[PDB]
Amino acid sequence: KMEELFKKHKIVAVLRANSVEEAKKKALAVFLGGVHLIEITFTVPDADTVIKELSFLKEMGAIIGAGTVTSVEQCRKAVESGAEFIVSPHLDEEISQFCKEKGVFYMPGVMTPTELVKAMKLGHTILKLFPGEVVGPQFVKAMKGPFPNVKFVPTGGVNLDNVCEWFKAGVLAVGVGSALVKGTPVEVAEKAKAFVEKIRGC
Amino acid sequence: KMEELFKKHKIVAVLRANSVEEAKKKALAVFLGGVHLIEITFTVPDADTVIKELSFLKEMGAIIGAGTVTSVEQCRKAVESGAEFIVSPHLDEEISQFCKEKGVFYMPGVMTPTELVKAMKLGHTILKLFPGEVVGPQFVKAMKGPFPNVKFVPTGGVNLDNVCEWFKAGVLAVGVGSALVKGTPVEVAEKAKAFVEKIRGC
Amino acid sequence: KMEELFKKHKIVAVLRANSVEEAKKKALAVFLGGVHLIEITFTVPDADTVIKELSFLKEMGAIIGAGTVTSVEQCRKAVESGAEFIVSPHLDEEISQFCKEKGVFYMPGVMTPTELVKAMKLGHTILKLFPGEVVGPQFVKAMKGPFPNVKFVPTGGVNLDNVCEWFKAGVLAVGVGSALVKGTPVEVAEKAKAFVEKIRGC
Amino acid sequence: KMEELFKKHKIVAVLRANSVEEAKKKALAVFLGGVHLIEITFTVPDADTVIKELSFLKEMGAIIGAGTVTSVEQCRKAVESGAEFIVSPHLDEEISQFCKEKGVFYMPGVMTPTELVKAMKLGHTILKLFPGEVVGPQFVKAMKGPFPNVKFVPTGGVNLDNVCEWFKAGVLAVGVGSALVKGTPVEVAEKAKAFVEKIRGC
Repeated sequence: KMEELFKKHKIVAVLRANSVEEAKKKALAVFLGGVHLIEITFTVPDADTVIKELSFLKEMGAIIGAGTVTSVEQCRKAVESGAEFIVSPHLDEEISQFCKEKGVFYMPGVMTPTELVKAMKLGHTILKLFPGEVVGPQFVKAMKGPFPNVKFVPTGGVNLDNVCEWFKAGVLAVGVGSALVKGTPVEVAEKAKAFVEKIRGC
Repeated sequence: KMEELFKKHKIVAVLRANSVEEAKKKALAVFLGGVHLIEITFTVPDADTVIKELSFLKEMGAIIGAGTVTSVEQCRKAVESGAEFIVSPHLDEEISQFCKEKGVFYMPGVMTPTELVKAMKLGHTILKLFPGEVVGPQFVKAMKGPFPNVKFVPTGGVNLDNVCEWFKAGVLAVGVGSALVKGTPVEVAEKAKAFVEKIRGC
Repeated sequence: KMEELFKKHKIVAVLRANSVEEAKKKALAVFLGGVHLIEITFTVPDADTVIKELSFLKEMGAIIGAGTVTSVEQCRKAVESGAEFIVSPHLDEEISQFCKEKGVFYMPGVMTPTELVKAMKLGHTILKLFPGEVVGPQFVKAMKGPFPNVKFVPTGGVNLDNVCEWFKAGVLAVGVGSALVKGTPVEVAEKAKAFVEKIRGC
Repeated sequence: KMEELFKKHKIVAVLRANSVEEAKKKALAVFLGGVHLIEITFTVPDADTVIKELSFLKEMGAIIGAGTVTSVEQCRKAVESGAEFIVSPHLDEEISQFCKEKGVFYMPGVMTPTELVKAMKLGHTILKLFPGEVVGPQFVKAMKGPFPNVKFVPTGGVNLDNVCEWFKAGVLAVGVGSALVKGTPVEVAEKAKAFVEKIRGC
């Protein structure tokens, strides 16, 4: 199901913000603009509370998860507050195990073939590729040779000009942060619309 | 307090929509764009439910009321569901009385000097002027002579080109429907921003 | 049935005249030119007699009513003489009640949202909008928002150049006086033809 | 007699002012410039006193009345202080009744056919049309059809450029406020002269 949602929606908003209020307003902006997968990063103050207060959007079909999860303690709080998926920038064995026992989808970040293989050995085949702006579509195309059955969701630098190249390389979905989320609510809702159209357009 | 909120915010979104979902999305759009006074009209299907489901926005400082209230039964449902103010297109003695006993702010609509005077005799000095596009700023300026202490909130045709003329005529706030609310969520949030700036700009 | 006739014919001749003879000749002119709904106003001398003497045109499918009805005494005479519908420039509670008991269609005139609402509370949803030249199509479009289920028949200034705008605004039918009825019998019969064609043409 | 005075003089100065002294000086200015019908509005501070202190001008043929009368208490004070006629912006049943018992001419304001008819049912055939700038000569011409025996005295926006159009539409007299009364005493006396000449000129 987690796989199937990424496949269908193709875009996850990676939401960094300086306050609970800003984070909630941007999550609403993004949703109102057609982005259903919303990742509340743990760099948001009280990211816990934000996920809990957005829980009602689930009734409107939003899928609210947590990102920048770097300890099992953070993972527990996110899940306790209703996170439907966990994302980290790195591969965390302890978070992998906790999410396995808890029955919650975890997408670890990876940057190398060795990291990729370790993640596969922990049962993962959908991987966050981070930072995408460093490793690029080139990396995604290179992995298709030896690891035809791994799929990536790049985060980092994905924007309006390159989103289609990423999909050409073979990515499953993209995670979009500052290109989507930075600005005012109005600007964010609008940029949300543009990304959906640009993605549909390819 | 009701007076003071109109005075401070200067704009009320008059929200007509074909569904609960559309109405809620537009109310969020408008709020995200800086409009704090939100009038859910009773032409919205299940307008009751929409007001109740937006009740949480009150915690973010939104002021949610009901419009197009044409019977005391509708008035009761709106108040029961958390409406902070009641608006009608016409002057309704029965709704006036109910709102007086219930202690809820009622803004009846008026179009003539005789209607105005009847409303004043029922204790009202803040009046909806409807339809504003028929009677215009001219009407507001004409009323200043004989009725210096009446203040109007015009609804009907208020838009980006004429909003400043209305404020020049002496209105207390404006109620904006289709110029603000029509379109998609993204377009509405954006038009919301434009109205706030244009109003500040005068 | 009354609703359905307005809907089908779309035009009511509002017949003012200085004599019984002039009124009858103009009603025949109009009918001969394709206008089936004929409103004999009570400003016609012996308007009573005119309605009675046109009673035979009912056998040819004419629908003869009375207009400018301002008292229940006038209403009684019109109904007694065979009026199939009653029209007034204003909203009259006493005429509303009499027509309700008598089982005759009454179309009160209204000019404001408050008047409109009072008429609805008296059971009316088809309203004469008068004077149309003051309030315009703009008023009809403005009412669609809050009162989607009210339909108007404007009287006042409707002519060959604006009849289609009125229908664009959402009116149910139009009442046409001087643009149709003024002139000689021959000119009236001809103008009747032009209005039917112009209305069909939109 | 009240009718006959309006008919003869054709213009009533509608006098708004910020003080007793300003109001008296403007009433003298206007009279000195040929305007015999003077309406002291109740928005003038101590409008009561102004009417009483102008009582002597009655000996010079001035006709001093009261305007912007909105309660029976105000009506009583005006009559007690020598008002020869009462004007209101709206139709007031309570003021109608009081003026009927007291034997003083009352001219209610009306804006719609329904208001007009109610006023006629209360015994009035000379009506203030207010606000004239909203409803225009068009409204006066429209009323001639159904209500040939009603006569209007428009107040609101009447000026040097449009006064003759109003008389062309069929008005009985005009009520002129700011176009006549605003400015200094000298300017007012002069504008008074211009209106009389312009009216005579049509």
